[PDB]
Amino acid sequence: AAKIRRDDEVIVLTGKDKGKRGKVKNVLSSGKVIVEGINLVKKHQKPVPALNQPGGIVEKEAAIQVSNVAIFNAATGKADRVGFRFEDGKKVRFFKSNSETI
Amino acid sequence: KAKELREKSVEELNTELLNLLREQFNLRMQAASGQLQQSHLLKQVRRDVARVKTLLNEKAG
Amino acid sequence: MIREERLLKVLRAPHVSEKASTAMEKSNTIVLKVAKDATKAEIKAAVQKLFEVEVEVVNTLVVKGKVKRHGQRIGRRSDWKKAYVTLKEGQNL
Amino acid sequence: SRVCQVTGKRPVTGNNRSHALNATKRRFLPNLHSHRFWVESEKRFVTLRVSAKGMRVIDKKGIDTVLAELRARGEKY
Amino acid sequence: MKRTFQPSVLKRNRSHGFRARMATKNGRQVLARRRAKGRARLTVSK
RNA sequence: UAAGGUGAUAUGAACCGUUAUAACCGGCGAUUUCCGAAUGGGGAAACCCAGUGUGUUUCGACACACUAUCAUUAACUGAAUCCAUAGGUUAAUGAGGCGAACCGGGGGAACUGAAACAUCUAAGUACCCCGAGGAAAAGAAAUCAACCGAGAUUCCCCCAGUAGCGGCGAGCGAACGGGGAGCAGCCCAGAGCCUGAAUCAGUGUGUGUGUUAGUGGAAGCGUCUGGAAAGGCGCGCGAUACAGGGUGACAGCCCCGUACACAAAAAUGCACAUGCUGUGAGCUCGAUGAGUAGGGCGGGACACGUGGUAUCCUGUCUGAAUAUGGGGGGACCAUCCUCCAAGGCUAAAUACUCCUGACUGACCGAUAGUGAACCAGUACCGUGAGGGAAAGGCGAAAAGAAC
RNA sequence: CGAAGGUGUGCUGUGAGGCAUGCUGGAGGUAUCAGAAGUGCGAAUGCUGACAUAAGUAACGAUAAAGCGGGUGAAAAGCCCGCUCGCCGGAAGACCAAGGGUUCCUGUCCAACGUUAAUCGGGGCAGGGUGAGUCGACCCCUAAGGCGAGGCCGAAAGGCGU
Ligand SMILES: [Mg+2]
Ligand SMILES: [Mg+2]
Ligand SMILES: [Mg+2]
Ligand SMILES: [Mg+2]
Ligand SMILES: [Mg+2]
Ligand SMILES: [Mg+2]
Ligand SMILES: [Mg+2]
Ligand SMILES: [Mg+2]
Ligand SMILES: [Mg+2]
Ligand SMILES: [Mg+2]
Ligand SMILES: [Mg+2]
Ligand SMILES: [Mg+2]
Ligand SMILES: [Mg+2]
Ligand SMILES: [Mg+2]
Ligand SMILES: [Mg+2]
Ligand SMILES: [Mg+2]
Ligand SMILES: [Mg+2]
Ligand SMILES: [Mg+2]
Ligand SMILES: [Mg+2]
Ligand SMILES: [Mg+2]
Ligand SMILES: [Mg+2]
Ligand SMILES: [Mg+2]
Ligand SMILES: [Mg+2]
Ligand SMILES: [Mg+2]
Ligand SMILES: [Mg+2]
Ligand SMILES: [Mg+2]
Ligand SMILES: [Mg+2]
Ligand SMILES: [Mg+2]
Ligand SMILES: [Mg+2]
Ligand SMILES: [Mg+2]
Ligand SMILES: [Mg+2]
Ligand SMILES: [Mg+2]
Ligand SMILES: [Mg+2]
Ligand SMILES: [Mg+2]
Ligand SMILES: [Mg+2]
Ligand SMILES: [Mg+2]
Ligand SMILES: [Mg+2]
Ligand SMILES: [Mg+2]
Ligand SMILES: [Mg+2]
Ligand SMILES: [Mg+2]
Ligand SMILES: [Mg+2]
Ligand SMILES: [Mg+2]
Ligand SMILES: [Mg+2]
Ligand SMILES: [Mg+2]
Ligand SMILES: [Mg+2]
Ligand SMILES: [Mg+2]
Ligand SMILES: [Mg+2]
Ligand SMILES: [Mg+2]
Ligand SMILES: [Mg+2]
Ligand SMILES: [Mg+2]
Ligand SMILES: [Mg+2]
Ligand SMILES: [Mg+2]
Ligand SMILES: [Mg+2]
Ligand SMILES: [Mg+2]
Ligand SMILES: [Mg+2]
Ligand SMILES: [Mg+2]
Ligand SMILES: [Mg+2]
Ligand SMILES: [Mg+2]
Ligand SMILES: [Mg+2]
Ligand SMILES: [Mg+2]
Ligand SMILES: [Mg+2]
Ligand SMILES: [Mg+2]
Repeated sequence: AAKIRRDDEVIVLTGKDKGKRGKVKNVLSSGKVIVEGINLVKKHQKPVPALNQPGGIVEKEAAIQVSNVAIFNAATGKADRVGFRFEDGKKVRFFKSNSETI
Repeated sequence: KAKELREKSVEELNTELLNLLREQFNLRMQAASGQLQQSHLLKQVRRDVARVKTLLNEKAG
Repeated sequence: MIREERLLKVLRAPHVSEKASTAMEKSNTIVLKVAKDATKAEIKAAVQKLFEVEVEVVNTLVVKGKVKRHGQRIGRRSDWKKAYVTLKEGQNL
Repeated sequence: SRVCQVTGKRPVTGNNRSHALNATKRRFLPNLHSHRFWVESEKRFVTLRVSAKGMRVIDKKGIDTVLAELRARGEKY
Repeated sequence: MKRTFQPSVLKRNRSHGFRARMATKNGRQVLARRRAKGRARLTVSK
């Protein structure tokens, strides 16, 4: 079971933008995550008529190590960790600092 | 869609096989003449023929 | 006679070309790309049926796959069979 | 292959020895002869390639005894 | 000047071909060695 | 088991899925072209050509099945030749081929050493050949010992480089006895008492106990330097978990794990319980392995090179006694002691690693370590057997440089 | 707040050596006292890789031979078109078997390959191209020779052969 999932809301632990928050956009098999407006890069982009018409520079999100983000509680307003238990037949996830299901 | 055809008669899906096969052919041609933008289709019929011929295979046996 | 399942396999595509175009609009011949093991008789049958035309004769030949490179790799395309299928008199398709 | 059908005696190996005791390899062959043996108790002759020693076995045991031993081992005659 | 290799496909096959090898206890040991080594092509037999 | 998926270089395109028929993991099934023992005949491997059925047809054709050889058994049939016999046909059953080492057997070198070389050595080694099993082989004394006794076979440590053998040279080299590992004994050569009674064995049954997917799995913050903190400084917490790995520099508490505790719809391993199916236990009296033991001649094996040479095997020619008997105790004789050959079977201690899992190293770190860290038995060389390389590192992230 | 490694400078011991520090490098290093070695290289006509020398030297593969005008092109002695000149003509022409296997045709490119340049190519890349009752194979039949059911023979493997 994966502790953090698509459409979770997380706080960055590590790197150029430590401390700031965002939504999970999609989750890579390398064990990385795209997080909306977090690990922004400036890709130089060549022109090509059929797909991505113009040249130009781009900002886009770069994958970030999933170990470097934490489910964000929004009750303490702080990072947290995730356990696993059964709420009546179905495995669920709970914060540990404040043992409520998510 | 295995259960949807597990029950139907030997002859019933013996006729199902042939019009699957016919569609496969028609796809093949339109694909070959750049008149198929839905590539995924011809993969699906292939897997349908597969699971017909299996169902034939258990009943007959 | 040939079972139809077989017939649905033996035709694989139409084959375009300068030569195929011309053959069509000169000696009323359609140029197909067919199953490697399909006899002339099976082709004639399969066309007559699956396109509802009438076939005078089919000719066949075997095309050899060209050898290629893909960056210091040696490759080889597959051999494939090419049918010239002359229809009867006045059909078109 | 030079094998006695009665006893089993086949060729064996060993050494020539000179006065100076030089040794060269050699074979000792059996004393085989093809021989028609009369079997009273089925009114015919049977031919076995057999060694002089195997003939002394046939004299003693009697051909009927010996051809039972041959059938056991499944060696044809 | 005439050289030592004068090719002939028929002779290549009757001599060094797959079935030639398979016809003798010694030839079968050649293919057994070549499989054991890992060779990609046992015999000459295109 | 799950919120993500459609194997890699390798994007992209079309789609599939998000509370369960998406993908993925394991159990049991299905499908499985052609060549290859190759097996219908042939053949220059991956191809050429058939015969017989049974079914189907649009009368052009079609689909499927079967058809090798040998061995054994059965039926049917059957020459010279009267009965027969050889032969012929059909069926059933089995075999064939491959594979790393270990094991038993059929053959069996030379270089070399002897400071030359022939006896001797190297060596019953290399190599070729046949057969086998998870191990094989060996095995319940015609064995030793010394007048006291021991008690099947196998393996280890000693005895001992001793006693001997030896162109007495070079070299070869025991045993008796002792200490251990492991331990087990039975059956036929035959008739009555007499049974489904010993328990080896086959097939179902439950129950345990493994195996093949899996589930849960503790506890950290601030602040300095820095591109980035896991590092420094400060103050806390977990520990049956500080094995290990990953994360933008070195993390018990970020992630994956680890200690520990849980799990199987289905298949299967081993052990008890066990019906049943073949199976024979016990007791009495008898019997007890002949071209064999021994011998002559030629060789071989014994540590033992024919020697004063016992013992073993036999190519060749011979040939007993048979329990009032026979073999051995290292020429041979006598006395004494010990055993019972010429019929079988037997577990454990012992040998090995093609392969599967786990874990380990005062082993290597790209001229090293496998020939091969990389699409390597490849490229290349050779008619062929066969020979046989070179070649690892952008960055934390492609942000791989728009204009 | 900069490890190993590289490259300088300074100091220091009788020697193999040691210590300090600038620059480069960007994550490892190991006091002391013990322990173990794949423990020290200039030579082996040593082994592998790299780079010199001769030297911008020999040579550019038949002494059948070229000259000019136009074209295209960044560039033309060599490519395309034209005119002339030359050479082979029982071949230096044409068609085949064997052997090779896409070298064939069109488009496109000039890095490497072509003993020079190259717009050209048997070179790179992509696309096209091989149509049979009568031609050949396959097929029927045999030669030398090969395999060979039973068979005969041989320690095994095998050898002969109906
Ligand atoms: Mg025609
Ligand atoms: Mg043709
Ligand atoms: Mg000798
Ligand atoms: Mg399911
Ligand atoms: Mg066949
Ligand atoms: Mg065959
Ligand atoms: Mg034939
Ligand atoms: Mg018979
Ligand atoms: Mg076998
Ligand atoms: Mg052996
Ligand atoms: Mg010698
Ligand atoms: Mg010598
Ligand atoms: Mg010497
Ligand atoms: Mg041996
Ligand atoms: Mg055993
Ligand atoms: Mg035994
Ligand atoms: Mg006593
Ligand atoms: Mg878990
Ligand atoms: Mg945990
Ligand atoms: Mg800072
Ligand atoms: Mg810190
Ligand atoms: Mg770093
Ligand atoms: Mg006895
Ligand atoms: Mg004797
Ligand atoms: Mg004697
Ligand atoms: Mg003797
Ligand atoms: Mg002596
Ligand atoms: Mg004696
Ligand atoms: Mg004796
Ligand atoms: Mg004595
Ligand atoms: Mg004996
Ligand atoms: Mg083991
Ligand atoms: Mg292993
Ligand atoms: Mg290196
Ligand atoms: Mg290497
Ligand atoms: Mg070659
Ligand atoms: Mg620096
Ligand atoms: Mg170091
Ligand atoms: Mg140290
Ligand atoms: Mg030291
Ligand atoms: Mg050294
Ligand atoms: Mg050096
Ligand atoms: Mg020196
Ligand atoms: Mg020199
Ligand atoms: Mg000069
Ligand atoms: Mg000069
Ligand atoms: Mg010159
Ligand atoms: Mg010149
Ligand atoms: Mg020239
Ligand atoms: Mg010009
Ligand atoms: Mg010129
Ligand atoms: Mg050709
Ligand atoms: Mg090419
Ligand atoms: Mg050309
Ligand atoms: Mg071109
Ligand atoms: Mg240029
Ligand atoms: Mg050039
Ligand atoms: Mg070309
Ligand atoms: Mg002949
Ligand atoms: Mg034979
Ligand atoms: Mg012979
Ligand atoms: Mg023959």
